[PDB]
Amino acid sequence: LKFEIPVCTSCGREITPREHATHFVCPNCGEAIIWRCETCRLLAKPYKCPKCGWEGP
Amino acid sequence: EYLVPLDQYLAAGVHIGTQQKTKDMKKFIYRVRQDGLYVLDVRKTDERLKVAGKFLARFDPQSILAVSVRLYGQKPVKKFGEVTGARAIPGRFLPGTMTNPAVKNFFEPDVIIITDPRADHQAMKEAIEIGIPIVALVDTENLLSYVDLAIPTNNKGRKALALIYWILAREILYNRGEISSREEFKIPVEEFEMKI
Amino acid sequence: PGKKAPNGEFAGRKLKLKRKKFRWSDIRYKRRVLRLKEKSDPLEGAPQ
Amino acid sequence: SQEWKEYAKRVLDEWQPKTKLGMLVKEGQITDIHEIFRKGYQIKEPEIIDVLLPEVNARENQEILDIALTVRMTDSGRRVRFRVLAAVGNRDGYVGLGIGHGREVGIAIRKAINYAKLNIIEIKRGCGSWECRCRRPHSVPFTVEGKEGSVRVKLIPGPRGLGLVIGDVGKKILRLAGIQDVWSQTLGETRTTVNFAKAVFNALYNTNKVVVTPEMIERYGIVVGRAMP
Amino acid sequence: RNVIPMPRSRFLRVKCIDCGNEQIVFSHPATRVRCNVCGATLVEPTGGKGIIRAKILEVLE
Amino acid sequence: TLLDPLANALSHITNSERVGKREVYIKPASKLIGEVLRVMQKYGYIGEFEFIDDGRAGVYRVQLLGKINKAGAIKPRFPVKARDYERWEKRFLPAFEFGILIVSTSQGVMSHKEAREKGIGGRLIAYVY
Amino acid sequence: ARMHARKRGKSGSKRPPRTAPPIWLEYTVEDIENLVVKLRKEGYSTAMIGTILRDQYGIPTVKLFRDPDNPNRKLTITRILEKHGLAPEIPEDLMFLIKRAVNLRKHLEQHPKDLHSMRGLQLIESKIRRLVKYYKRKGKLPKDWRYDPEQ
Amino acid sequence: GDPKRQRKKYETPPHPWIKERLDRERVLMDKYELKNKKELWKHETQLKNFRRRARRLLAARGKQAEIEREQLLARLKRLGLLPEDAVLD
RNA sequence: GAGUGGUGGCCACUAUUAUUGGGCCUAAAGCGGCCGUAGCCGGGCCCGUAAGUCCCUGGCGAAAUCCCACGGCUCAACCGUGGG
RNA sequence: CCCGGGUAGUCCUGGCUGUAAAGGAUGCGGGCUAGGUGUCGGGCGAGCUUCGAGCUCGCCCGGUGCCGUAGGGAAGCCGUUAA
Ligand SMILES: [Mg+2]
Ligand SMILES: [Mg+2]
Ligand SMILES: [Mg+2]
Ligand SMILES: [Mg+2]
Ligand SMILES: [Mg+2]
Ligand SMILES: [Mg+2]
Ligand SMILES: [Mg+2]
Ligand SMILES: [Mg+2]
Ligand SMILES: [Mg+2]
Ligand SMILES: [Mg+2]
Ligand SMILES: [Mg+2]
Ligand SMILES: [Mg+2]
Ligand SMILES: [Mg+2]
Ligand SMILES: [Mg+2]
Ligand SMILES: [Mg+2]
Ligand SMILES: [Mg+2]
Ligand SMILES: [Zn+2]
Ligand SMILES: [Zn+2]
Ligand SMILES: [Zn+2]
Ligand SMILES: [Zn+2]
Repeated sequence: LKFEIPVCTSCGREITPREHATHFVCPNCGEAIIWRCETCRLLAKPYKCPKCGWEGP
Repeated sequence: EYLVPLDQYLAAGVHIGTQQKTKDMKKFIYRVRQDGLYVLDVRKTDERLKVAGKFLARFDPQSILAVSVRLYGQKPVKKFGEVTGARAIPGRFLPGTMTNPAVKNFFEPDVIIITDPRADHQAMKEAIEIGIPIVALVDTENLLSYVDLAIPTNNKGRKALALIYWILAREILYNRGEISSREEFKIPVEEFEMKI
Repeated sequence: PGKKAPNGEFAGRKLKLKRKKFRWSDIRYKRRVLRLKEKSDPLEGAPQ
Repeated sequence: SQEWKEYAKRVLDEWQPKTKLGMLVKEGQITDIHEIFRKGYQIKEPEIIDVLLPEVNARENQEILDIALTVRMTDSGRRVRFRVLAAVGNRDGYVGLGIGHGREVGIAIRKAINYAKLNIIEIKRGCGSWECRCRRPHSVPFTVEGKEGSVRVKLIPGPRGLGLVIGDVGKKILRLAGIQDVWSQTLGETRTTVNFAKAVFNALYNTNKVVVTPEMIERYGIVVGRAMP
Repeated sequence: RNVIPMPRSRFLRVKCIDCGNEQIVFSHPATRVRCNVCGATLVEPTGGKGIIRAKILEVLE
Repeated sequence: TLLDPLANALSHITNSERVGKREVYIKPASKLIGEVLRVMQKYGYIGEFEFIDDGRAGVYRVQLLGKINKAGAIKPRFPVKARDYERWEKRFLPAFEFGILIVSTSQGVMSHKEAREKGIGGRLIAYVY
Repeated sequence: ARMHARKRGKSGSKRPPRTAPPIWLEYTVEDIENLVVKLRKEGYSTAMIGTILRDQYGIPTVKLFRDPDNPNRKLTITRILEKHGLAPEIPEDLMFLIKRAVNLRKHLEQHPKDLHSMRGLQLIESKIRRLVKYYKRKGKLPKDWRYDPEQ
Repeated sequence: GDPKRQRKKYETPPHPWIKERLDRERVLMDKYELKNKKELWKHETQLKNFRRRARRLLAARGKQAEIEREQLLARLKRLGLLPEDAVLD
């Protein structure tokens, strides 16, 4: 079996091997994992939790 | 309802902004006064403080880093690190602290707290390179670039910084279960602020 | 300088004219067509 | 392969990690090479690659791309310095490129090999040529481009058994990554070896920036990292 | 949002002070607006919005 | 002055998708742009789109999903025969079935795959991949 | 941009999208036609009649009523004037440009050294020639009609 | 125009002095006991032609293409170069 | 390798002629500035036509030369029968 | 080259000549692609006022500067006044 590639929560694109991305548990509920790619972090794009709906950087 | 009464917020000067604004900060701006000075919304600050208190309680206590170059913020971060057990670096941030393993005080945290993105630019720049979440206190002048969780407040006043760090420490202690109620935290706010 | 011109579908004549016009700036092409070497060669095009 | 297993075992026991990722590798919480990518970690200890990809120390998996000597002028004469450009790979899915400086050639070679390990990346391979549709990872899955300095490089999929239709620097770099057939086009000054190598490296890296659908993975036989028979 | 252009001017229903007549006038006139009955001046033109010398009854849609 | 409404729409889309916009507005609308948008949506490159009526030629509102590498118009609109699609694919596309060419035929606007299935030619007007 | 000065002014009208006349408008089609004829007989330009109708009578553009005789098209001021025989013989903008050119020429007779004003005359005559070509193409002017300043 | 001129049936290397190619060809020449390089090159050209026919027919369609495809396969397996159940790839 | 070198010519090298596919701030290169004739490029909707354009099908574009399979000279070069 | 004098010319009227590092060393029209901060003209809103065609703040359009994100470039650098 192969492995899965992480996907940005905001834009839905894949994470390249050596970019300045980040990931962390949801601040509000702590049940889901948020991924942010370098471009989304640079431009301050908002993100939304898939479980509780809390949103925003 | 609120962590503290709004009168205390207004007395500490949390809502006072600066003469300049930024496009991405307008989600927090309440209004602009006749002298060209911008005002922050305090309810947003309370909600973000509650969320940040919930978020920071899940990390290992000694893997948290708080920094403050500004003079008025050095005492609050020191007291905050003393109370919660997190590491604190007041004053100049030595370059290479997080990227140079040969430095004597090399250290890699899991999450960082930035008092002011403009003043603490070196620490933020090094934090970007190691891929950790960033929590910052932002004023009407700052940009939200590379900020993963934002807390809108005045980050230049003395009483404002003291109150913010006092509230955050109490929230972390309450969320991780070391105090059974909000009232048990018997430490005066005046103990966090720089004197004279 | 804008986009290279002409690009129109019915602009073939002008495009061909332009290419022919600027080909004379190539020194190799000019000497071959005008036969400049044959005019001054003491050997008259022979190899020996 | 048998030599490198025991080599990695020997390296692992006597190594004292200094960073967080090194600690994760030492304690056995990370056991595969693919788990250190795509999450923003910083890589500062060469022993990580030695433990996870031991075969990059084989003599056939290393290449000295170029050696040059450069001069600094002083009132007491000329000070000479060596610049070495080198590359490493596992001939399956991972490749790294590095530059080292030194007062003598051996030091520069050692440092250049050391920096190549820290710049290691993983790529995607497949078959996307119009006249060869075999679903086997012997070429690039689609056309890609890279650039550095004045050099522009475009890589085009090729049929199986064609060979590497590219300059020698590109030949070595592509061979170290596990690619057998390709077509190419270039612009600019290819005689500047450093820029040529960097452009080829960037073109290889840009295979991860092309959006794809699940059907395409089946259609072109796209493989990420090791082929894994 | 603002894709459809929407005017900033309005039509107004006003009453003449002298005659008592009611009219409908434009809020950004380019001429002098006078009552259709008595001829008294109702709106004075300016660079932008006009000056109203009558009594405003209603701002029409 | 304005010369080609279709080229502006595609250039606008590809400019917007590179900075992570979630929706765009195409200012001069036309039937041809609607057909191109329908074809693009059929293959999953865009989301839903709608027509907004002003007193002028109308506007299109389009939702983006971040699934486009590049989109452009083809000028001039070369005629192409029913068995000559491969060289244009090599000219515009990166792999042997990567993306679509958009063709206007006497049976409507369609991708070149459907046109090749029907065995007809037409005029090339755009490429998306 | 501007035809000659290459500036990028944007000022203009912003007409909302609507089809039917508003509810609060009470004039009928015949009243509007009578008003237009009266204003024309007072000696106003076509552009001025609409301005007066908008400002004083509270009538937004008359292009909100269908033509009673031709249902396929909407109503305009020029069509209303044509229905009564009061329409201009020469299109109005051409007439205005010609009138501006005549006045400027007699200024340049007493000021032969005013070279900066002469370029304005040249630009005006360029506009006039563009317009006369367009109107000849559409049949609004006789084919033999010519512009001669010496007239 | 010009009448037909008979052409060589083999191709020479693009560069005469490449170390890797020289080593590989020397190994082959020693193993199979050929007289000169051109003989070897002759066989190489044969191989290339086969491949160039396979590449052209993969990207083709129609009635003549199928005939030529089956003819190529039959010829190749008549020489003993392919098994009886091989495909174009 | 029974061949192997010298001199001249054409193509490639060359994206140093650029439709595919080049350039013009500081390296070769934006007319000192503007107006305008031919040419080229030209906004949105509805109806008609069928010149361009696409598809199907009749009559043509000699043979030799090119590609493929099979057959005859020992195999080949060469030649014949078919398909392009 | 510095100092004391000095003809043509520099000035006006009517013509001719058509040249400059005539340089933003950057041809012109259209669509699109983060922000921040000065200044000139017009318009809108709010607050002051000695009631001034006055003062301060905010927003829209058009000019004129600086710092800068993505992208571009051999680099210097350019960056919604695009290179
Ligand atoms: Mg010295
Ligand atoms: Mg570069
Ligand atoms: Mg002959
Ligand atoms: Mg040469
Ligand atoms: Mg060149
Ligand atoms: Mg010029
Ligand atoms: Mg010039
Ligand atoms: Mg049109
Ligand atoms: Mg026809
Ligand atoms: Mg024949
Ligand atoms: Mg025989
Ligand atoms: Mg035979
Ligand atoms: Mg024969
Ligand atoms: Mg000058
Ligand atoms: Mg401006
Ligand atoms: Mg800049
Ligand atoms: Zn993203
Ligand atoms: Zn949540
Ligand atoms: Zn293949
Ligand atoms: Zn009255």
